[PDB]
Amino acid sequence: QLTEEQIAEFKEAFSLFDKDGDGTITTKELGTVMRSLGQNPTEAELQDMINEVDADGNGTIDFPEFLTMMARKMKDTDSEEEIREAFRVFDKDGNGYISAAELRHVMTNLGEKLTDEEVDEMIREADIDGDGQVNYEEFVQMMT
Amino acid sequence: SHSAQDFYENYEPKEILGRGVSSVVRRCIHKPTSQEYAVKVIDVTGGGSFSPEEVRELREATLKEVDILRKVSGHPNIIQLKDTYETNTFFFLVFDLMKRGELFDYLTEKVTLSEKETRKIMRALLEVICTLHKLNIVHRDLKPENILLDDNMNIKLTDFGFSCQLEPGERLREVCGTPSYLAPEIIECSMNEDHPGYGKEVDMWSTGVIMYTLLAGSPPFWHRKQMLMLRMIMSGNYQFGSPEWDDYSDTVKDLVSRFLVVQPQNRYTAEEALAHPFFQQYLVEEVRHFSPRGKFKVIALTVLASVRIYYQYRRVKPVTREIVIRDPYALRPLRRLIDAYAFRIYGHWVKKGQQQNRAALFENTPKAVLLSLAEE
Amino acid sequence: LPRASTSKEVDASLLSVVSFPAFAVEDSQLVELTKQEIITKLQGRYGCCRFLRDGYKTPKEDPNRLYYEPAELKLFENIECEWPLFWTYFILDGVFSGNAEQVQEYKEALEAVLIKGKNGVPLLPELYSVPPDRVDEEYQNPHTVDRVPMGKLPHMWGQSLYILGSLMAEGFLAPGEIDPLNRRFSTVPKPDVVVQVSILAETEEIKTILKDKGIYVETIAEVYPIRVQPARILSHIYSSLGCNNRMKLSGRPYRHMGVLGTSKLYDIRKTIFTFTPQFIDQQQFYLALDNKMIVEMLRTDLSYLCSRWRMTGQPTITFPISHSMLDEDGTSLNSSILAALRKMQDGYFGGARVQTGKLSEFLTTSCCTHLSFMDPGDFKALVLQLKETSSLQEQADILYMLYTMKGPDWNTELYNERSATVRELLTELYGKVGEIRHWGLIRYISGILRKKVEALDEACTDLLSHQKHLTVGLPPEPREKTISAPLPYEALTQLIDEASEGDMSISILTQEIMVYLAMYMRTQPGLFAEMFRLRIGLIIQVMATELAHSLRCSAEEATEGLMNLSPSAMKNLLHHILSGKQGQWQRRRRLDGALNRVPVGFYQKVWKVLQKCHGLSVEGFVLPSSTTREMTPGEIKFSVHVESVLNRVPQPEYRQLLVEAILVLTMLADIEIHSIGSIIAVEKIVHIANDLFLQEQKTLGADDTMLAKDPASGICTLLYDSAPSGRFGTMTYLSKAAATYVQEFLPHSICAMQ
Repeated sequence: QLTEEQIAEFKEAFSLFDKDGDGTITTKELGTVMRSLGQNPTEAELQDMINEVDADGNGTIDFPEFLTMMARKMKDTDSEEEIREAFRVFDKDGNGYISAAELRHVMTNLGEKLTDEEVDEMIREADIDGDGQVNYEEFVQMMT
Repeated sequence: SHSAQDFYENYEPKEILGRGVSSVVRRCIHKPTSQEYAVKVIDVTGGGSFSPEEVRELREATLKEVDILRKVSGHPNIIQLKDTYETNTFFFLVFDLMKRGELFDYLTEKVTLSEKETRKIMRALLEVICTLHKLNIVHRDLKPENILLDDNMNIKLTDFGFSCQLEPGERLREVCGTPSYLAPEIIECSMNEDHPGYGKEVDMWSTGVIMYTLLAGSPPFWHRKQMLMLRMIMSGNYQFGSPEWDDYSDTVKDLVSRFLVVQPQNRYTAEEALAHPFFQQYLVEEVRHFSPRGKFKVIALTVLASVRIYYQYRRVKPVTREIVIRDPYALRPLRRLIDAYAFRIYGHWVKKGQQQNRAALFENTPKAVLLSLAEE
Repeated sequence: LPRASTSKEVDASLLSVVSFPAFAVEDSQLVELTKQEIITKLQGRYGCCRFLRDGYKTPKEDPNRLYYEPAELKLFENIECEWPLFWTYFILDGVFSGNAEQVQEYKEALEAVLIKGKNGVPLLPELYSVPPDRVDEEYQNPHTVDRVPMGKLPHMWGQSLYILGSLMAEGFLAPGEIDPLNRRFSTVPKPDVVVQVSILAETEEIKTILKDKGIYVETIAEVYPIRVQPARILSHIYSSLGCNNRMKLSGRPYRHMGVLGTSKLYDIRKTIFTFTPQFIDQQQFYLALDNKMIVEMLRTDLSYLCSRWRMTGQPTITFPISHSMLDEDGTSLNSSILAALRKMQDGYFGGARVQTGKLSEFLTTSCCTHLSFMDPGDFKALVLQLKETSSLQEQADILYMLYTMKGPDWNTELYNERSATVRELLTELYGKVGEIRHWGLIRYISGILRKKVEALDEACTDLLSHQKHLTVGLPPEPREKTISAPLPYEALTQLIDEASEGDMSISILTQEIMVYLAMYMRTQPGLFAEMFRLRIGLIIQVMATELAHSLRCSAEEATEGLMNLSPSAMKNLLHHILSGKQGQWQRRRRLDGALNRVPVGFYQKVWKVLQKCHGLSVEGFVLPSSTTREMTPGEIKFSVHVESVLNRVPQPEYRQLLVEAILVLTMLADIEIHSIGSIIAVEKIVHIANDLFLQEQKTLGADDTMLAKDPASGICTLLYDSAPSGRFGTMTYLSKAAATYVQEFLPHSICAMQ
């Protein structure tokens, strides 16, 4: 079953994906978001993924499709693969560790406007052992 | 109940549009405005073969139907009674002309439907059911054959011949309708007279059954023998096919399980069903505030989705003609083409009644010596 | 209307019917449809073509010779020359009713293709011929190469039509002068008509019975100025119109009447006459003995009169109530008759408004026709045995034997004072047969007297007009026939008698089933889809088999039950089996193979597959791929050849499985993009699929009893019982076998993508 807080988080995420409020992911916005992280697949690849996600050939993504995609239970192995890729996205520097500067760079790249006090506060609240660092177990347990 | 002269000089019948057990629907025009309509002519005498008690009870039934449909009129998704004419031998009931047929031919032609139209039809049906229950009126006759489709995919309920008012504190003990759509409470009324009664739960069960048959393509419960079908329904052990629903979301399946509950009290209502995340949607809002943990969770979810989209795209397999040599049923396009071709070859043996049904075409059972064990 | 005939998709001559001369068309939507179709299909550059694939006046064909050899593969494609006559029809058609801009456009188009001769006057060429050298270019670029005038061109027809069109356009003459009869208003709708029906009682007892239930009628007497007679005397009267002795003219030949002619009143020598409808005649056939059909034909005939009624004045129908319309005890009318009476009371019966009354009131308002041309200017032992014996059975047997042996017209001398002929005794037996309602020998005696149903040719031509092929007789060839063209009444009767041979009752049953189809296709012309050829004999055997299965009796008992059914029962069972509504699946497959209900787009898929293969061999017989270029899917010959190739096998289950396998070949051919370049054996694919199914079932662990073998098939019965679709259906096995066979004759590479 699902809860109101997770509904709000999913809605905020979907709004973050769509830079310009239109009600659709759209190929161009998906492309720019995907190039922001540093990936450059081709145009045909973009339409192919759009067709795979959508149930028809309209070429558009709405809120119910994203809700269906995010609510899937990926078993185990695919879960470690996905979290490893996400970590590598956050672990651009070859250290295996997440710092405040790295998270600041990531959020600036994704298009978020915050202050250094905000990143310091959130990295302090998220952290447990108090070394200013998040490990694999902490990352995997906080995922939800 | 005006004189037949008014109907004769006001409406002019046209070619036949359909036929029934004892009534035929014809097209008519309104002379002042030239607006098309559909008229249902009911022969209360039944061609003179009816004993007069039968004529009297048919007249009483149609009068009850007209005076119960009078109150419900007003809802956009319900049939509109435009004019009524009564004679000693015929009843002329004028409704709106729809355009095309009801759900049976559409589902037969399209084999199976997708979730996009399913969401809309389920939402409209839930709204209609909630409105009907608010008015303290029951129907007990949701079948796919009583829902008509317009050119813009609009549905409205019809055929209220079994609808009746329910006084609060009462418990009906009557049995009617197709056995495949009969809820366990009605059948329990059949065997045992000590059971108190039933209510809107049969409506929820019918909604679940029609949702199941539109999604899977076959009724959840069906067998060549009525007694074994009734025992099948009583057991309440509906199962999910393995190579059939491997491409559907978990939320829809959860809703499937939630609609079909043996216990009447645990069955979900229309209001509870409407609040499910399956129907969740957003238009605009800017009051999203939370703790920094919320920001980290949302950014992690965004990154996870962006990563997972590419991997989900990569999970496609090629045509694998060698796999086609081994097993073609695994591939979805092969299954859909085989199904559609089988339907078009054998498309005129699917009609009304329990004798012939859509489930008789599919054979997922492993035909073998295990067919010897059927029942006691 | 949409097609000129059964062989031509379209002929441009349909314009004349739907233009200035002889306006005969309704539902103008069809008019615009056919105009758009002819414009989009037959329009050219300097003219239009009569029809596709005509070789008249062509640089090929050896014009010195006639009787075209069957080699019109591509020698008459896209080189149909031209015909500006249809163009000059368009200007008149446009200028007639309300169109002016199209008139200007067509005039401008036609002025460019004109030729100026002596004295500088307009001249219309017949046609423009393609140059003999620029022929290959036209095959790739149709309607691009210029043409040259060739042939006779003092064409007075088109020239006169163009002159009349120009004169009409100049405004000197009005459109109302060319046609004083006002034929331009055929598209004006007519709202409806009101039908008048009068009810009369034959005797006083019937009048009393009707008055008992509240129906006020009047007897045959008391209306002395008005007389009522059947319609055959009216036909004998009409058989004298336009008769001349000096010029050896015999007048109008005898024919049956429709109900449209008997409705209107008549005047003969200052006297009023009314004629009953022709369907209440019990002296012709026995279908009028059933009340249900009486009601049904009343309903259809009232609907028919209410539909058109293109005459002035209200109709008038007389429905006398007969003695046969009473119940068994003869003291009350049947329930159906009383229901029908109450139904045309209150002014609504069938699909029309019916008003009842008396002939006195209808006299002042009813169409009347004044008629002027009728104005004056040991066999004795057998006979004794017949006389002494009883029972209708032996009666029929002895009468038939005497008639066949020595008594076609010989007097039996049974009664010493009156000469009793065999025919007289046979026709007297009808009176006793009709009272008992025994459908066990009435057809038997009718076969002896060889009664013929009227309007049979009308039913046959209505059957043929639906792009349909008829076939009389049980299998097999050559006694089976094929009625592909309409035939005269005598020729039709002789042909059906020859087909039925000496079984006599087969002719009557064929006539009855033909008449049943005859009134059925008009009401519901939707169940005849998925069918291309009907056989009366095959339907009869299917009827007998179905009745035997229902009653679980022998074939003889099934036939006896079938021949004893009331005609309403035959109509009901025919409708049931036409609708289509182990032991379940096999029965349905057998029915389908018997009725060979091939899918709607079957021939198109077969043609597409034949386009990419050398042929389809079926047990020796081969269908060469060269057939695809000499023929088109739309025409009939390909369907005939395909059915003939598929009909070599006698077993219906075989033909159905062959259809399934060739269709799975059709679907599987689309995925791959290659040319097989080899002939395909469908039987081998079926055997491979069967072997795979048997191997899988043996692998599962099934005992040998269920994997049975048919006595003459080599195919397991469980395969027949198996449903087509599903994860264990026959479709998967057929697809696997077809894919394996395709791989067997493939250059080690599939390369399938979709």
